[PDB]
Order: sequence, then structure tokens, then C-alpha cells
Amino acid sequence: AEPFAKLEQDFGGSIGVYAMDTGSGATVSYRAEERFPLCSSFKGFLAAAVLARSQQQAGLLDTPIRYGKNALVPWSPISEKYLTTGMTVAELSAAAVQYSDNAAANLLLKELGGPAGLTAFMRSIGDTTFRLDRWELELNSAIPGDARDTSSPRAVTESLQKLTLGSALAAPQRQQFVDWLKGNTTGNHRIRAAVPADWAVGDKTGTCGVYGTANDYAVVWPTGRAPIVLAVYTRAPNKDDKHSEAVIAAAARLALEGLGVN
Ligand SMILES: *[B@@]1([O])O[C]([C]C([O])=O)[C]=[C][C][C]1[N]C(=O)[C]C1=[C][C]=[C]S1
Repeated sequence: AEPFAKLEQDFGGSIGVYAMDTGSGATVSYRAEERFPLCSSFKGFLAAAVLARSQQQAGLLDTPIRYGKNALVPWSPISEKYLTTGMTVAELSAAAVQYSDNAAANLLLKELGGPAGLTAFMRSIGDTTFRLDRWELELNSAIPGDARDTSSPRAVTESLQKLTLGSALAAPQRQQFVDWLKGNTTGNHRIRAAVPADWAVGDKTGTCGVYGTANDYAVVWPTGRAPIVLAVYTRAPNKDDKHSEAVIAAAARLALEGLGVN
């Protein structure tokens, strides 16, 4: 734990890490059961919830979703770009996961019954820690001591494992979820930066923009070996504290090293 302690002291905040090697059964934990803000990392689980619903509702993924300028909140690059084209549930899901599109996230939350709807999905797969309470962009406030819109690194990792590798999703939906995570564009300097270039990685990042609060979770497939699942979350005491991608990458390296994975 000393390397993690040194890392968060250099960073000037708190770091939460949980990692599991699904081959060896080994785990690494540091503040793994503390709460950290989700920021955009909830958007991965949001896409999973959509996929789960699509198992029972034919045509859900291809359903056109109506939105205009009014729905476009800051950082909606894809939904703004394709406003004229039109977007479906599936396209919004890809946008939320891979570009962290905020309007897409809100539109999908609405289809699922809001933050409460997504929280109930996570409950249904056995996640008692996850809570989403607000919409974009209020959910990014990341106030120290505030449990709203938080989870723990361990719960995040366990739920991610259930959805990508376990049986929480039917096989086709599981693979679609994996493919969306693999295609994420926002995580190249976080967990992926700690991983050898020929290992397959799927991830979703989060960046609140305040209180040094940012994160990443991932499934990593070492070549020819069983996958690793891990979560790295950070926060800091003051509103204007900067988050650090290098710190997330470093924490992921420490996690991999702790599992004895090279
Ligand atoms: B969110 O957390 O996702 C991040 C990108 C990421 O995946 O790390 C950035 C924009 C959408 C979400 N964040 C916010 O809405 C607050 C903002 C932080 C920077 C610009 S907006």
C-alpha cells in the first residue's frame, strides 16, 4: 500500500484502486471500498443498462430519439454533430461511451427512467454501492463528503466484470458492450497508458472538472491469458485542484504490478 500512499501524497488527493485477475483470482485493493464521484464513468453502465433492456424489447436499439438544441448540454460533441442526421438509442449509447457525450447520456437516462432507473439496474446485478442521483451536468459537482453520484472502485470493478465477462448480459449484448468499451476514444492516457500496446483494452473514463476528480475503469486482455478487471478513481480536497491522467496511469501500473502481471 506504500506505493499507492506515496502516489496519492504526490498527487495531493486520494486514490482508490481495485483490480482482479480473473485467471489467478488475485486482487489489489487501495481505498477500494471508499466512495469516489463517478463523473462520466457511469456512462458505461448506462450503455449496459440499455443493452439489458434491449434483450426484452425488439427495436429498442434502432428506436429514433427526438432531441433538439434544448437537450444539448455542454460537452455534447456527437449529438450536436448528428442532430441533423438523427440518432437512435444505439448510436446515442456509442456516443455516450466512446466520446462521453452528455446529451446522449441524459437522453438515455430519460429512456431508462432517470438516474434512479440506472441505479435500479445496478441493484439488479447485485451492486449495492453504485448510486446515480442527478443528471448531466449537475452530477459532476464532486463535493468532498457528498455521496451523490458515487461508487467504490471495488463495486465498479465487480459490476464491470459481471457485465463484460459474467452473465449479467446475454452473450450478444455482452459482446456489444465489450466492443463499445474497446472503441473508447478518451482513455489513451489513463489505464491504457499502463498496458502493453498489443493487449486488448476496453475502458470508460470520467472527468468531473473540479476537485481533482477523475477516473477510469477497464477490462484488459493480456495476450493468450485471462482478462484483468480494474478501476482507478481520484479526488482532491479543493475545487480548483487539477486531476492527473499520469496519476491514474501510474496507479494502474501499480495495480498490475501488485497482481504480478507483466
Ligand atoms: B465526463 O466526466 O466525461 C469527461 C470525459 C471523460 O470521459 O473523461 C468530459 C466531459 C463529459 C463529462 N464531464 C463533464 O460534463 C464536466 C466537464 C469536464 C471537462 C469539460 S466538461
